[PDB]
Amino acid sequence: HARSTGSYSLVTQQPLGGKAQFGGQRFGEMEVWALEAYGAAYTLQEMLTVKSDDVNGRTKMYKNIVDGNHQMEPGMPESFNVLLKEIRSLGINIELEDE
Amino acid sequence: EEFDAIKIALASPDMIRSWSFGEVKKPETINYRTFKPERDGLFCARIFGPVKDYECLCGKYKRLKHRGVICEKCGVEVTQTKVRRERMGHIELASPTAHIWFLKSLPSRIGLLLDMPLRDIERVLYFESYVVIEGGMTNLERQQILTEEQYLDALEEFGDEFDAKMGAEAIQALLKSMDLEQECEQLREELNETNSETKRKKLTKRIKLLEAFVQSGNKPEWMILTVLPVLPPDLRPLVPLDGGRFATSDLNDLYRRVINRNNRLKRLLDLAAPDIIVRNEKRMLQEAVDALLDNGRRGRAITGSNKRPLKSLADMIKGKQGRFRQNLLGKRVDYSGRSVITVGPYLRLHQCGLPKKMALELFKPFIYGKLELRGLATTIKAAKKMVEREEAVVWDILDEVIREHPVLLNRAPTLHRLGIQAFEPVLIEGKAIQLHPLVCAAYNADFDGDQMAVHVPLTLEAQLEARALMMSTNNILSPANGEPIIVPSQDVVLGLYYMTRDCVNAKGEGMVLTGPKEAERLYRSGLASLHARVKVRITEYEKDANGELVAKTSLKDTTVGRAILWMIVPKGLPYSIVNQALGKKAISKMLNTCYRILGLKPTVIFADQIMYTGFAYAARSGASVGIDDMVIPEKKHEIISEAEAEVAEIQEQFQSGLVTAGERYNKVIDIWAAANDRVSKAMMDNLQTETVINRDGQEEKQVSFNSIYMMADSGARGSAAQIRQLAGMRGLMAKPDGSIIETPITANFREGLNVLQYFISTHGARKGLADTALKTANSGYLTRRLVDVAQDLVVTEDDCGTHEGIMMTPVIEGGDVKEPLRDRVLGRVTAEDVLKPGTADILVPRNTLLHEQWCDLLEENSVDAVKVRSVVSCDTDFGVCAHCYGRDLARGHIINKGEAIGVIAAQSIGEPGTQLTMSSIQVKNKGSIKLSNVKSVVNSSGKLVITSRNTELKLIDEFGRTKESYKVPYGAVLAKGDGEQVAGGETVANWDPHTMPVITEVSGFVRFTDMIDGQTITRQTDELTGLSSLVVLDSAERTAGGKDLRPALKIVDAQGNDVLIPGTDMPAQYFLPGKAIVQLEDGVQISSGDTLARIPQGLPRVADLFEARRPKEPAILAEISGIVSFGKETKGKRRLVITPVDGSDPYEEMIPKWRQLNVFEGERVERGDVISDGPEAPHDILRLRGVHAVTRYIVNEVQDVYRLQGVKINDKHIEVIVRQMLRKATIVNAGSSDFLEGEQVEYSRVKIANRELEANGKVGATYSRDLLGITKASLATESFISAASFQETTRVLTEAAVAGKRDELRGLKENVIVGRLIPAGTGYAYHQDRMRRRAAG
Amino acid sequence: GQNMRVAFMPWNGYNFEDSILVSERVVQEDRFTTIHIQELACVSRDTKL
Amino acid sequence: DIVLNPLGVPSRMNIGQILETHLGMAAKGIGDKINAMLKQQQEVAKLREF
Amino acid sequence: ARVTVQDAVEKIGNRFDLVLVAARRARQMQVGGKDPLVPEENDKTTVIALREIEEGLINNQILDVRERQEQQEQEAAEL
Ligand SMILES: [Mg+2]
Ligand SMILES: [Zn+2]
Ligand SMILES: [Zn+2]
Repeated sequence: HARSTGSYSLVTQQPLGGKAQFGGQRFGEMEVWALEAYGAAYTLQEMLTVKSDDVNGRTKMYKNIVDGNHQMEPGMPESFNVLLKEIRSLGINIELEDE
Repeated sequence: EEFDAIKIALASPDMIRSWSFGEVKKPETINYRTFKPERDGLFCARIFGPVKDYECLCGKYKRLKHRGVICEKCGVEVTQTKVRRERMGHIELASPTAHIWFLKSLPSRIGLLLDMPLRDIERVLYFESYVVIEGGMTNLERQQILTEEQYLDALEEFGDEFDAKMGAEAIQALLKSMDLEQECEQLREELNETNSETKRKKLTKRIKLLEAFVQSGNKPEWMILTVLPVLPPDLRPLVPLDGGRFATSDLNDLYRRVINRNNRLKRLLDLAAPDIIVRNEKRMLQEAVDALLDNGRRGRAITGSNKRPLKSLADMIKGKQGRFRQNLLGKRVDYSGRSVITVGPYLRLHQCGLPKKMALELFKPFIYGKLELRGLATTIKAAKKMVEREEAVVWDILDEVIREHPVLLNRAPTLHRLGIQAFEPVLIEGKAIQLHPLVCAAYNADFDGDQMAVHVPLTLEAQLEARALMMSTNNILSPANGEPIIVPSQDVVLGLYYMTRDCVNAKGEGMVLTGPKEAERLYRSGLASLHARVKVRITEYEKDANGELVAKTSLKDTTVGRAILWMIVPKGLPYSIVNQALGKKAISKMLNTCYRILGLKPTVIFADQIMYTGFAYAARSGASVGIDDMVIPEKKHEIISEAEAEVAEIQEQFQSGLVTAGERYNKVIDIWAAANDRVSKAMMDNLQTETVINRDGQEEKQVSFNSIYMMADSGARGSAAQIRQLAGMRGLMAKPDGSIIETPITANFREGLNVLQYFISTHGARKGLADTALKTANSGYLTRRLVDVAQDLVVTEDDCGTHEGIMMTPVIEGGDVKEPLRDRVLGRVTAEDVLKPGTADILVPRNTLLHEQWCDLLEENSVDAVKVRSVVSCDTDFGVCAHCYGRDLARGHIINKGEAIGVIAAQSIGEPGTQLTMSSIQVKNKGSIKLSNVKSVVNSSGKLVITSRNTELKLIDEFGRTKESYKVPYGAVLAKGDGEQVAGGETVANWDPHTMPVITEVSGFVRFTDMIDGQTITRQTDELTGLSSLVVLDSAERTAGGKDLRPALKIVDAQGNDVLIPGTDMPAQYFLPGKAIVQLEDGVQISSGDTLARIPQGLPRVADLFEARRPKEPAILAEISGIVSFGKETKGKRRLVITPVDGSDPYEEMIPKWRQLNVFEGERVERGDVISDGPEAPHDILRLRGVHAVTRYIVNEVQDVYRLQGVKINDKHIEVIVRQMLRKATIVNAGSSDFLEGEQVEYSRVKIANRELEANGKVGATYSRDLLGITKASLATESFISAASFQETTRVLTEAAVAGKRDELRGLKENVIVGRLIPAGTGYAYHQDRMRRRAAG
Repeated sequence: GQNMRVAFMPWNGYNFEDSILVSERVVQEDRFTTIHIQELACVSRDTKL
Repeated sequence: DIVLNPLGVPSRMNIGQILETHLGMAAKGIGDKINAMLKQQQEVAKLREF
Repeated sequence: ARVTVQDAVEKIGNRFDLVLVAARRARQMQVGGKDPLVPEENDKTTVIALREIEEGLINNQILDVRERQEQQEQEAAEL
């Protein structure tokens, strides 16, 4: 089997693994850190925002690749502000340094 | 964009109010039927927002006509949606609750603030009774429980001046009451009067702590909660399923619990209810809070009907299932594929298969855009239907689009970089991926049901990286070590090894060839033997002149195969290259040499042609195996009859009631071993040259065609052990104990096994297999903990202008050279002018790139030590200089700034670490002898014997290199004195196994002194011989009566005096240790060289070396110099009264006296000298010695452990990872900063670059170095982000927020977690743009 | 399983590592060719309309 | 019918497969005899004998 | 130019910088749709980007000069 993007979850909203249900393969820290050793800082951020956590990144990227310009707009992973609201229910001041 | 830093402080209730958009009051979520929001519940749409955009619930006001309008019909604002992710609610509580992580975390940050203990406040707040909210009279204390019957005494005594009642409000008011300032300045004012001992340092602790809160800006009131936000709906969703079943996050549970308890408390407080229930409701509210905060830490976890406990917020950040490890660092991929793999034997290097089905699936946007461009599919309905119908043009245009369109390839596990590469597609209708066989090794991939995975460079930076960096053609060397990765797999090597062969038997001996053309005409016609040394002509070339080829021809009586091969050679080399039988070592060195002189492109086409040719004729060469390729030796029955008679004798011996078993049993195994090793001889003799094939003569024998020795000779598969286990005995076999069975495998695979031999093999199989399957985690942890440390290094000055640094000496030990100093020197700068063994023959003016002209010039010289301005010794602050690093390996030249590494180290070290877990002094050969720093003696017999444990023997060659290295028992018995010369292959020491002799070079009377029955000793007859003396037990067996005092049978003369050691004024008696059993009685006299006493007889260490855990049991090296003496007398272990010359004596350490010592009770050591027989803590080295010696010690030990396993890494890695250990600077003095404050050694250099300069001569303080580990350095970091990613995220978050941390997002993981660029790689140009900007204003 | 001819050789990289090579004729017999019964279904349920 | 790589049998040590092979070759040895006896349609006596 | 990415680096000196230059150059051809310099020879614009790089025709300074001057001339056409 070989397939494409599939479904997303609910509580974290992240894409799928398993070919029959159109899975992408999960990675350990090993495999992103090989990319760090490599130097593809672009491709690293591509694998930090767009495909799993971020939205403006993936859709900006998608609009752009069909415009022919393959440009990068970084934003923020949802993971981050989630972290903040989680540690903020704990009653600690934590907040976004929104652009 | 631009940033420096920002401030943080605690959450105001005013802040949660401001942030929030409306109070939530209810736990209610939706209707039972109309699945729609509830007013003032958790999903309050009027607070958090609506579902649609710029519309009210009735839909009056819409679409930016009515922008800031609230539809008064429903009171619903006309506002947009991305804030739904933002908008929070809040909750106002009945009574104050506190944050657990300001409470339950270690040093509490609230209890440490007050410094009043915990359990006091617990019972204040479990309300053991009334409790001093405020001991208005300090007569009463706050935090002081007052019972219902004792309170009345506080009451009618003072009445007014105390507050002693219940609740958190006690602590609220406390935090609000206390004032940090004037304590601080007062403690200072009386610090100046007498800056006291421990008293003042805790004054000072407080003073700085106080002022830290002061000037940092902090508000410990907000340690306490009054307002509680409400996480938005879609941060905790509640959705249906197909079958009507609903699905939620567990948080809603706890939200409902808290709101319900709070509202019930609002009820109970309106009724003035009996406040026992208000206490219970307060405990319950705080519990539900703390479970929202941390549920399964307190007590028994909360579980559903499932009986499984329910995940909290914290776990959604923490460990695996948090954001970080699972799905922020590591994603699922769009446009990917994976499936089973097979071989491409006719691939070129850049190629790869692509079943066009998945080609199409991944590239549908390109082909759709292109069907619209041509316009055949005028719309996407048309393009999609046309592409479901698979037009003929979809194929040609798939090829069009895929042409020059790289794609990635990924196999699990991705150990190092080269497990993932980028090839060019080759479109096929074969469902199996084809793969260029030579990169089976980088993938560690072999075709037994494997699947690879695939990834798509869409963007052009990614496409071009794939083609320039991941490409198959930019990656030809491991950066672990500069070896080629193009090894013949196992077949082209077998091929070539067959071709360029030189028999004697076939035909065509000694005619002539003008060249390899009629060699191919002949051999393709079927006339010559490929393997026959026959006279030919050659015409090689050479570039002797300045890159100018030099033609010549000659003749060489060489094989048909070398001849025919030689034309492939690209006309720059000699023929001696091909003039042997092409071992794979030669092939390594072939493409080496090829690459070296030629540059590269020949080596490319060359290697392609060699893969091509060896595969071709190796299919024409034929290769197989037969039953008679293993043997039926002629002597099979006779060996059996002999073994039969032998075991019959063994039986009869057993019958006697003599050899009983162990002698018999061991005897039996040894004879089986020898018998079938003779079988092994018989059989390997009965194959290899048994083919007597005459040719023009009587007879001649020649290597027969077995194919097993041939596949054993090239390096394809097999080796002498394989062939014995097929041929001879399969050695011995250890059952799971680790002991060794004494009745072996006798037979082999051809002859036939026994059931239990097999079954014994299953054990070792299973043990090794469980080791294999269960150490990928071990490397997992070591690698990933090391990487999470990863920061960089950047250069700033051409040369720091500084002086020497590190020494270079090669790594030859145990065997041969393992890193030529020729290589170690390569690319580095000299510390200094360096000479030759012809001395005062300087060759560098203190600093030169020593490229191989120099390293070869100095390989020519036998110069044997040179120094290097080290990157460590580079004294440029906040960076290094380039010469000190020396050469960029990729450039092959002195390095340029900005590119830096260290996961490279991780891959290089971890990737091999997967499987690679699974008396005497001799000289071998001639030469001088250079052994020292040993106390030894010419023993009674007249040869050398060690009397200082330190020495390890080495077998030195005539040039000077260590050939072998082995260890030597103290007090042994040699037959060689060091500084002699011997024939190798000699037992230099014939030692007694049990006796460790106690020889007395003195001749004096013995008499029982210092030693008395049942105190220091027992006296316990040597039973076998029968004579005895005082009998020294071991450490634990003797009673503690005289375990505090050393037993010493003493030598005397007729006078009783100390028979001094001959030649000195030192007395001679022996503090006898355990087993030191003297046999002859009191009053007896001993002689010269006479024994008073006879003394009878992994990867885990990798974990230990890297984690910096302390070494463990035994005694250690002299901590400090000066006279050293013995201490407290054996409460288990005796102590060591050190008495440094001018330093401080009081240090004394428990030592096993059972583990015998080196320095006596009144002998002096120098610091860093062994006390005993055992290791030392490396922290002793860093604290005692400097940095070079310690780091040298560690890197020594660790690469010994690896080098043991047949291992190789450029050890640059192992030192850079140790620079990343810790840079904690423990201040020595005070005056500028605190006395021993952990500071940046960087900022330390800064202050001393400010104060010690004419600002002062000195006002401040000096500083030291530190260690303590890698993981805590990971923790101990500027950022908390990279620190708050990994395990125990919780405590890290606590300690992060308590400072109100505001990391500046410069490190790797820091900018990573928000997905913005970091200093190098793709972001390198922009970062250095910012650098030049910082230089340019 | 089935009984048929074998010869042990390398061959042009087609039995490189553990792989198998085979004549065309064995599938003219279909003697390894074989079957997989699979399943498919239709629940027809109550609809409000 | 098929070609196999003997690259691994020493390192696999499955020599029973080898023995399997020989004892199978001999068995087609008898099956072909009976085949020829079939197409040649032997007399009852010879069928009995063989 | 097709199978290896060396000589384009021997001109410039880096893969990162070569890769980024080839990208910057080919953005001006995938979407800008103006003409190459090295002949086309039926290759996607990867090949021509790297060839234009290899012959000594394209680098970041050159692209800076071209975009700069053609932007100044546009600014002068506007006024
Ligand atoms: Mg495999
Ligand atoms: Zn409305
Ligand atoms: Zn330097």
